Amino acid sequence: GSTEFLPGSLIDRAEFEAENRRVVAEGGEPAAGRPVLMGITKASLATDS
Repeated sequence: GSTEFLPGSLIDRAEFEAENRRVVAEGGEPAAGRPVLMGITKASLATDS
């Protein structure tokens, strides 16, 4: 919706919650998420650096 998140991506929980909370004001379209499980190789290849 208004969360500029590509559907089907993987997003860190803290950032997702922060963005949804910032968008709840002056808006009405929070994004929806579902918990996911990742391995120790694809979880360490998805780092920010």
